[PDB]
Amino acid sequence: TGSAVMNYISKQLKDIQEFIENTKENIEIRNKNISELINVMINLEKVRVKNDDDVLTLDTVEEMLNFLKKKKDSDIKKCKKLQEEWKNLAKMAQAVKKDIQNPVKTESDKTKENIKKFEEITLKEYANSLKKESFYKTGVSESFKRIGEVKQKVDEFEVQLNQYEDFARIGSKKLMEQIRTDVSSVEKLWVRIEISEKTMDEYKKMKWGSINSMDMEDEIKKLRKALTDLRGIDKRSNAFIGITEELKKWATFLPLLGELKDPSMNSEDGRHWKKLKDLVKKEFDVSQELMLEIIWDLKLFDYKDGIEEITDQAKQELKMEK
Amino acid sequence: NIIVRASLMLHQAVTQNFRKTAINFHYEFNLRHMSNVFQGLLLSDPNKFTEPDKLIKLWIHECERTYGDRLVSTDNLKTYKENIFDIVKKSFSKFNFSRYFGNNPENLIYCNFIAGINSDRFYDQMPNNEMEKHISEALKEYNDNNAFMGLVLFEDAMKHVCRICRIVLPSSGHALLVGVGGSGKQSLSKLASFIMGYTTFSITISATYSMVDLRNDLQQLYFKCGPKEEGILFLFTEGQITNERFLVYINDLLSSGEIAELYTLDEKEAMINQVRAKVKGEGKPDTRENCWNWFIDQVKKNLHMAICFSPVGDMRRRARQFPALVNCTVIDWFQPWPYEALFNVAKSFLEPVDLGDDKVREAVVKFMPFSFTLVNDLGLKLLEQERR
Amino acid sequence: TLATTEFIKSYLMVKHPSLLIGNSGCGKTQLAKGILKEIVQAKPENYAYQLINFNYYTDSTYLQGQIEQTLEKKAGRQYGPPGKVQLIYFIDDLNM
Ligand SMILES: Nc1ncnc2c1ncn2[C@@H]1O[C@H](COP(=O)(O)OP(=O)(O)O)[C@@H](O)[C@H]1O
Ligand SMILES: Nc1ncnc2c1ncn2[C@@H]1O[C@H](COP(=O)(O)OP(=O)(O)O)[C@@H](O)[C@H]1O
Ligand SMILES: [Mg+2]
Ligand SMILES: [Mg+2]
Repeated sequence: TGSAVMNYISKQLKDIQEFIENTKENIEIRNKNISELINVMINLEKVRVKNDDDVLTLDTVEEMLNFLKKKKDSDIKKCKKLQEEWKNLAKMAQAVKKDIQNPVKTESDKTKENIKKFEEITLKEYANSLKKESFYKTGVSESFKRIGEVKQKVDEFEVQLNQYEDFARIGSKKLMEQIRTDVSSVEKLWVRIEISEKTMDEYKKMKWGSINSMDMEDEIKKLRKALTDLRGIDKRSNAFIGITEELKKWATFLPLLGELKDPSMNSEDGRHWKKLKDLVKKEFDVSQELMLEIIWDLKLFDYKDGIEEITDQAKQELKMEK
Repeated sequence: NIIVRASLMLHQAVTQNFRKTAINFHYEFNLRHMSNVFQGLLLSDPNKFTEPDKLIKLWIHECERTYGDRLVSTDNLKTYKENIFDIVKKSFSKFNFSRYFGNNPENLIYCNFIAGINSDRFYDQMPNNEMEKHISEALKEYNDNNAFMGLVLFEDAMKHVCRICRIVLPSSGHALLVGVGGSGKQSLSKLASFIMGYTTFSITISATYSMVDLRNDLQQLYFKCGPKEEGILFLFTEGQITNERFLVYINDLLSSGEIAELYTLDEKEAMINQVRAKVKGEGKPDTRENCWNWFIDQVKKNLHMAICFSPVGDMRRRARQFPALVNCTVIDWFQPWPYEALFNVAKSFLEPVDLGDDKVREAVVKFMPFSFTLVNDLGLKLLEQERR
Repeated sequence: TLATTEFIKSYLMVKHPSLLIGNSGCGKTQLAKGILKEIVQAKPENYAYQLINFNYYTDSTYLQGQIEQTLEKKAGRQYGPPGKVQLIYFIDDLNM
């Protein structure tokens, strides 16, 4: 497996001679080319990468030669001739590399225009994010699709900028990181609001007392703290501030609802419960078991202090009655 | 064998250096204190200790947590630390332990948790860096499922958490926490419980609370840690004791897993029937009162006690009246809050307040501890003079 | 231990009580508890054991409870131990 290694080396020398002939035809085509000058510069860079690999292959050929001579005197004369053919190809490549260097300078200037377009692509994605978080309505699941489509359009802009940077061979990279961190934070806010909306919907279908006030408060209180834990877009916007006020309304609603579910009113019988409904001055229903949805649309926040007085009276009345 | 020579030499030093008195009753170092040091080396799982030098560092930690750190003063702790270092020097050579016994040393701690609450629990050295991170993280999981704890975390408090989490790791092991007023121990124990995975239990104090109501709760508490086999921490304060005879039932639970006049004849037999299913699962084919002697061993494994006594009043008397409360349990005295603790506390509470400027802000957080420490000094200067 | 253990055993086979003094160290309870298991392991029919710790609030009436808890009428001779076999009692913290 040393004489077999010398035979495989001789076959690799024949392959490099044909690869050199192909590299020469590729050099003439780039010479004929110089849009079109930028594509020629890209093919010139790949040929310059192939040329350094060929310069290393020519040295390896000359070593595989000297190995044969000491092992096959004739095989040493063959790969020494291969190194001689590699030097003649390296001379014609340096002439093409000079003309390529003139076009590469013109390409490097156009690279700065590609970097400026990337900066304009990054600023637009920053503004569109401000318009996505607002879009107010129940298209929160749908806005995730509009966000993801934006993330794909940014990711396409990143791959285009990563391709432009390879052609030229910091700030464009930092902007990409900042958008990705904004997208991740936006998505976390959409997931949390959707969970909180689901919990509000689940509570909304409870019995008159199945909620039990304190049990509702604990989940919201945990949810409200765990909302502030997330630090995406530094809150503000519109859609975010609105739901924190909706949660806060929901949070302030339960202690009042707890008084309406307290045993002093649960007793019913007397007209003391009907007097509570007369402050609201609205259409009301009395159900031992029914949806808390109606309670939230009954406007218990309105006539708050009036209700709070009737709750305290009703309690004092029960305690003596008992 | 060197550890066993080392642990003996340590016992001979401390028993000479610290003599028992009517005050500092606990200073008496019985055998069973020595026994708790070697209980900590068993908690050490194999494969997690490749290095020989390291197994000594674990024993050193364990000595301090066991029958160290039960000293009224910081001056006694300084003499105790010196006594070990010189015994550690003579016994162990070719192994350096400088910078773990020097003035201003590096804190060393060994808990079941290192990689965090979430990951697997192997008993090994925790780095001081991850300590601040992991106790903080562990609070957030408590601030989810439990009522908001509202504690400020300072180096000494994190030490106290880990220290309790050791004391409640072994089966028979029970905790006794001695703190002046607002020391920490009552809520620190509720945190410790949750890190270990044990759900905290505390008796509800009432005006109409009888012996039969306590005895009823103790049965339900046994039932949670017995057949159901869930780990249940038991938190007990001076406020929770209305009658002296309640503290009787407690002292029996610390002494052994068996309590007198807890279970009736029927309930005992009814419990043995439930356990009979388990011992067949364990693969010990016994259908006799050996099954009951397995139950109390399983109960005393999954029922730990965290008792919360004030130093000044109603301790020396109760310690004399019940030996179990101080003997059976591993006590950890709480010293006053250090300057480094007070500064961290003051800054958290004053963080929302404006305090005018940014230099002022820095001086006002500096003042709080400086004002507390010199009032505490004047309090001892006053005490010396007028007996105030 | 081996010396002291051998005596307490030989004493309980002659129905002569013993008493274990210690400065809360050297495992008085566990040595005694260990001995009582070794005797019960040998002859589980003849000798049974029951460990009664003494609290600060243990009276005569309370003690009668623990004695009445493990007894019989035993067809005359008044109170007799169950199984017609010699029940060992144990007492811890007799000082208090
Ligand atoms: N508002 C509060 N002020 C002080 N400590 C509080 C407060 N809320 C909860 N705690 C908790 O109470 C624990 C111990 O307080 P306390 O029971 O008064 O002391 P001790 O346990 O020493 O008797 C502290 O660890 C702290 O976390
Ligand atoms: N060889 C041994 N046999 C039994 N217990 C032992 C032995 N060596 C050490 N011990 C320990 O001695 C400890 C001391 O208990 P003991 O002195 O009986 O307590 P008390 O005097 O308070 O009743 C026990 O907890 C036990 O683990
Ligand atoms: Mg307190
Ligand atoms: Mg004992």
